[PDB]
Amino acid sequence: SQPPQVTVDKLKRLENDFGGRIGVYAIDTGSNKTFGYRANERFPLCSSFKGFLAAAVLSKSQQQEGLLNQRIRYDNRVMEPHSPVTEKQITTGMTVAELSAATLQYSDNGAANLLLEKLIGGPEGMTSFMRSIGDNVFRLDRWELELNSAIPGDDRDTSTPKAVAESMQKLAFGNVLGLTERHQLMDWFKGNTTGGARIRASVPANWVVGDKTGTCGVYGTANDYAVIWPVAHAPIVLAVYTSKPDRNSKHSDAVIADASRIVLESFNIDA
Ligand code: NA
Ligand code: NA
Ligand code: NA
Ligand code: NA
Ligand code: NA
Ligand code: NA
Ligand code: NA
Ligand code: NA
Ligand code: NA
Ligand code: NA
Ligand code: NA
Repeated sequence: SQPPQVTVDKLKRLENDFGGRIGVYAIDTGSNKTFGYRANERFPLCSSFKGFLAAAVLSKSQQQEGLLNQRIRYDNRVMEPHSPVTEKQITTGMTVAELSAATLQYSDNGAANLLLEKLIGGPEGMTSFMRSIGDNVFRLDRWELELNSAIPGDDRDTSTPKAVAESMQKLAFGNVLGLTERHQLMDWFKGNTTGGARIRASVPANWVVGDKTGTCGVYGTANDYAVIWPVAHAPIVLAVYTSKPDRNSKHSDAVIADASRIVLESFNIDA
């Protein structure tokens, strides 16, 4: 049993080298072993909320039959940066399921804002959904892209590593979504395209990982949260969030990967 103090000191050295703050929370879903470091401190969500937005859409669909196959047109809409899928499909519109997949797997901003506008009731509505699953920490205050400002000590558009991990655990393995909807959500996480250098980089290529990244573009602020399915072990839920004090500092994918490696080494997994 690696003493938790050992794990904490490895993370302190890592965040000192990085020049900022690293916050982590992990849960072993078989043993209920947990580990946290800065787990109750707030960090900006950046795009990480989009995974929960997809979940909010699936939840909504459980009380509105047919919702996922409905199409949303936006032919004369002003489109946001980092909207690769919705920019491409503007001539056709997209179904609610397609928007949800895009916002999670490609971090698509147009898709996020469209779903917040037309289905989820804005940042307020997103926040209310999280409250409805027992998350009293998450808060979405602003839309894309202004939510990326990541100002030191601004609690808007933040959560904590613990609350992110706990909410991921609730959605992946709990009671919020029915079986079909829960499978859909986790398949979307599994097919995420933006996380190859973050938590996925800390585990063997043959383990299965579902994740969603966040990158604010300022204040060295970036993150990842995931479910990890090791070979012959219960799944692990992990959240890793970072920040740096200078606005022009870049984040580091390597640092997120290394934080993930340190934390996972602390679970008794065959790798
Ligand atoms: Na110490
Ligand atoms: Na529901
Ligand atoms: Na459904
Ligand atoms: Na799709
Ligand atoms: Na709020
Ligand atoms: Na405001
Ligand atoms: Na849970
Ligand atoms: Na085993
Ligand atoms: Na499982
Ligand atoms: Na910080
Ligand atoms: Na400073």
